[PDB]
Amino acid sequence: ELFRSEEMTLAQLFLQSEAAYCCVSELEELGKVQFRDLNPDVNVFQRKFVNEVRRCEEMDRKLRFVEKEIRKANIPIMDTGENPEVPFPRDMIDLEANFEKIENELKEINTNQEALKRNFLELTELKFILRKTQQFRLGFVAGVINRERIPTFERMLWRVCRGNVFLRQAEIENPLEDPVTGDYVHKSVFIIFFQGDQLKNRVKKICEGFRASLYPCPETPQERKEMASGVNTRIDDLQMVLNQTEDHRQRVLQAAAKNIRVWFIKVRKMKAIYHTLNLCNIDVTQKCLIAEVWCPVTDLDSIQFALRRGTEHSGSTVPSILNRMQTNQTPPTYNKTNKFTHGFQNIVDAYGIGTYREINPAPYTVITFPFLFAVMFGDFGHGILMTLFAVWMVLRESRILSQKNENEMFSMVF
Amino acid sequence: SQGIQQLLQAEKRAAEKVSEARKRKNRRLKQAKEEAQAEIEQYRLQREKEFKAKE
Amino acid sequence: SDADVQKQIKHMMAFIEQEANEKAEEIDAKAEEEFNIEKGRLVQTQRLKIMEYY
Amino acid sequence: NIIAAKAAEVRANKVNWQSYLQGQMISAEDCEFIQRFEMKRCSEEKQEMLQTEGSQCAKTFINLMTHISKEQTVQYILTMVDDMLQENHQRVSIFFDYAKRSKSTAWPYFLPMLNRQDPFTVHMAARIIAKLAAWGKELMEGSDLNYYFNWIKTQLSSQSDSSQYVQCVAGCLQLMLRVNEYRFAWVEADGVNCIMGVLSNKCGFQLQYQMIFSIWLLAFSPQMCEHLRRYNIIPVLSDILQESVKEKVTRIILAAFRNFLEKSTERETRQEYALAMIQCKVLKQLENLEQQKYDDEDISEDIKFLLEKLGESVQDLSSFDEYSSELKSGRLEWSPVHKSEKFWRENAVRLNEKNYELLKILTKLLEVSDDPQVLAVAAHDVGEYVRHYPRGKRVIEQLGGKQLVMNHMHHEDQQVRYNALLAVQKLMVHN
Repeated sequence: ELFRSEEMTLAQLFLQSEAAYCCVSELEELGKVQFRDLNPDVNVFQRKFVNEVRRCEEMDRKLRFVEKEIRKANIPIMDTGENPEVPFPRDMIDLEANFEKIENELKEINTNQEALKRNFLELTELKFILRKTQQFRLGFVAGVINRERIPTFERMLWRVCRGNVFLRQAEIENPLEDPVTGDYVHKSVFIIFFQGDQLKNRVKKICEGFRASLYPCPETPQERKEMASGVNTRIDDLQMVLNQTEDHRQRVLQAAAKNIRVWFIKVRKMKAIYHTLNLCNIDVTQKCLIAEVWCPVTDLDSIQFALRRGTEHSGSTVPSILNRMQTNQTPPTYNKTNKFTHGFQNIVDAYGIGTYREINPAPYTVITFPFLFAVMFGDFGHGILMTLFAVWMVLRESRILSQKNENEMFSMVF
Repeated sequence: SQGIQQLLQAEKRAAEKVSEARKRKNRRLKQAKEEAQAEIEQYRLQREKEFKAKE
Repeated sequence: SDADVQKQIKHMMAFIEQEANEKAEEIDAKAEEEFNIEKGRLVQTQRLKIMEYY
Repeated sequence: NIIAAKAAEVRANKVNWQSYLQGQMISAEDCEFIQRFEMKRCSEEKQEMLQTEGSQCAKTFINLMTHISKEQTVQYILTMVDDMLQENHQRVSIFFDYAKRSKSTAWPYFLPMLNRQDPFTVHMAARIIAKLAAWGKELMEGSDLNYYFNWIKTQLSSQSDSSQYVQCVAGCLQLMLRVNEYRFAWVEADGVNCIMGVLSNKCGFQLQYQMIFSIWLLAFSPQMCEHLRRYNIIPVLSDILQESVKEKVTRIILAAFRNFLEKSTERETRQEYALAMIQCKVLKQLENLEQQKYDDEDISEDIKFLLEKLGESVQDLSSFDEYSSELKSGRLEWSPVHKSEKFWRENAVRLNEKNYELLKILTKLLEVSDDPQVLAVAAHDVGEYVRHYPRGKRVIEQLGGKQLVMNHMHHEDQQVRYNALLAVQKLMVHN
């Protein structure tokens, strides 16, 4: 009865190594046991399950990477169903291969999509550059720039060359996308004509100075037709691959947006299980795990059931039975609670925690704290408003429970 | 607890049995060169009897 | 009961001692094959010298 | 498990031998010898009795098992002979000497006891037979060997007391398979196929070890290593490495794998097993095992041995000559060479040899092949060729391979589409 802290038993168990994983998981689903740490020397390389935890740690990072890419694409995560722990057999390795498959597919497909999109946009610029240039020992260069740079660009050509350069700018029929920012900018083609290699270097240096995109071109309209056919071939090819590239990216992200909820639950459960298994120990000849726990006395049956369940879900017969201890330290203090009593327990616990079996202040607090607060705060109108808000929080509880945890003020009052 | 004490004693006896088995079986492997002589002398005697029959 | 714990202790003690016998048979069967090979090496080596002499 | 507990109950449940003498079921000498077995208790007293009276020792035990229909009595007599030989294996000579005196093999005295109704009695018969046969200089052969092996196969294939009796069957087989003659004789039995089935049906870890230990015994002989390829051992045992936590099961599988790669007659057969291990994820499973520490280092030594031998197989297969050979024979089947980064990084230029011969083969296979796997491999190779040798893009276009991968990116199989999509994406990376 909650007038005092509930009865707890220190217990020891001999845990069969194959069943151990399943046992810990049933105990974590039961949620009524606290593990005593037997390893003061525990550390990243001293934890008995180094690889298993490291795999979980990396698998979580793989999930974070994939999830962030899906969220950046605004694709809805399914967040649906309730999932058990992964089994004791290392199916987690095949899951890790699936995680790598998705990760590597996204990295490769993103890299390719970016490169292909850049090439497609560059060839799109080249289509316009050739079409304008086709209207025309001399030399020349040709390219494209954002229109807003043309005044400074043209004046610098007339300054670096001592008043001598032929230039024709020409506007593009539509704006074109920036490969980095996605900004559609009103770019314009330019062609610059000169004589000799000295002028070639000046016009090129100024084009580089304004970051103008230069391109090669044939010397005559007739050869420019053959180049334009090559460009048409390459840009059409780029479109065909971009279509399937984007389609594949969409399939991969879509499949992953279902898998992530499942995989997250699985990985987080695995990490917790293995972290708990790292609290057990193994002496110089030992085979069965030594472990020790605190459990409520009422639930020694519930943990012994959970231990048997772990075995019955495993390739072994050993029930991993526990004993009560006698060399007992003072157990951790517990009280069962519900939606009403939890808050009233927290405002006591926040100041202090009773000794084992001590009287609990909380049941007296459930009324006495509201009473003293109401004596301090007593006003009919505020009493109504506070009542209305608290009622709203209860009647919309199912909706409200889905809301952001980051609003700690709202989380406190809720 | 007496349970872990008794379990560790059985686990220690188990580790001793396999460690002693390794030493016994390693010593037995060294005997193979000495035991080989019993067959080697029979092959000598077989060839000797055949040789006398050929004479 | 503490008696059923003691039955589990007995079972675990017997189990690791049974595993010791199985490991000893593993060491044994391996070492017998090595013994048969090492005996065979010296037998065939001297048997060839015997065959050459006769 | 249960047979040892039942044997202890049977050692407590001693019979009145004098009643069998009074009922004329046994001789006075048989009754007097077996009564003295319960009084000669120390190792010296037992040894003096059995070594001085060996003909009567054999006669006593044989008569008391053979002439008595009362199952509990035959449980007790079989327990005492199993104990007598378990104390010292040299004692088998008593039954062989009696068999020689009686102008017989030893097997016909014990083999009738496999036909009893009580499961413990017939398994105790199997145990004494296994000791006698495995430790004896006389060999079980022909009809006797076939009958006992058929009994073993029958009982073993039946796969909790039932499974624990089958552990005793497996233990009897493990004792027998110590003898090379019995190993070769067992090769003709479908019991190896039965083991593959029982393992595939997820039996308990105790049986996994006891079965795989029997396979590990067979793996010591080069001839059996070549002949037993038919059973697909590695696929099953690799799943057992991923599924079963037990170090004993792990260790015996590592030892079996070591035995196949060490003992096979030919480098080609050693490589065939190593390739099957690489295909069956074994290298990656070994890497996860190698970083661990154990109370037995033979695990780590076998892991290092296997990782080295699989490493050699990977380096062998990573040769451009092997790649050329696989292409020349059309064997585009996900061989480890296709994903060896070292191979492409250091050798991709070689595909240009004899005026693009290997590239012509890849494009020809992408033109001609119906098999999605061959197409996907061929596409994968085009992609990796371009990835490690970008100069090749123009050659692949000249050979028409660009259009072929661009067709196959819309193939009905996602694996073809994926590999074709990677290939076509790399072809369009730069001019």
